[PDB]
Amino acid sequence: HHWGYGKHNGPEHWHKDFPIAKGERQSPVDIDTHTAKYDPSLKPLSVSYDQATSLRILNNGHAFNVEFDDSQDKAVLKGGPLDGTYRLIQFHFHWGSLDGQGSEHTVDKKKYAAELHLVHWNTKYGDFGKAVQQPDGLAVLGIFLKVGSAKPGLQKVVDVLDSIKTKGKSADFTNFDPRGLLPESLDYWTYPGSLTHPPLLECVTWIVLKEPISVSSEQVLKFRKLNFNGEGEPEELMVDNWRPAQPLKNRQIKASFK
Ligand code: MMC
Ligand SMILES: [Zn+2]
Repeated sequence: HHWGYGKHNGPEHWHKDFPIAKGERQSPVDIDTHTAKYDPSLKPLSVSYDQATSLRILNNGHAFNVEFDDSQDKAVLKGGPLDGTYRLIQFHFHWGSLDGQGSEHTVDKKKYAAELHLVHWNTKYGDFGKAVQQPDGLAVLGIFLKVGSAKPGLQKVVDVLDSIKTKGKSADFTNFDPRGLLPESLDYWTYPGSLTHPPLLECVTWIVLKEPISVSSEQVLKFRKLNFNGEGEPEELMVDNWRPAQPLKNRQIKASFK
């Protein structure tokens, strides 16, 4: 029927409706740290989130998205492997039913408790919808979440989750600063990939940060209380909304460090 993360509509079934699922540049992948090539030509990342304008938080049925105003160069990503400016449109997470799983990318087969994705689109294309028709249309910054100490900057998000429990619900969510979700270091791995959920479009340049952020058990716990289902429907907890690692194929992962 329509795609999800269950037994009957899960990742293994996506290819039926979205044949690119078996494409040549699918994401996520396992990052093999000993086979990743250090590239000294890689420039440092430039994250300018000082002028970020968050607007709303939404449960879309597969995750919760925090949305930002992208009508101007307010919160952008540039540098690293990118050419041009990329504006932040939204961020969301992928998590598991247990602490031992939840991330999409893996590092030497290690899975984290969750993974944050800050989605950006290439301003040369004018809008999001056109950027997804290009091979260099999007840039996604991926950050790993491990369970440990609480992340202060994540608390405002955790707290509004009750008001967007079910699919389709949304809440006003202004003045949220995403600078609070970045680790100390900006060292990364980069490779050409795709969106990790349908439509699985191969428009992404992935930037995966080496350093994870810590969140408390209680913070991850509140994520696990969301619902995939709409209000008034039988309850299905939003957990395991992650896609397994795909074959690297004809690709090379580059490292900005050694
Ligand atoms: C090609 Hg997107
Ligand atoms: Zn994602």
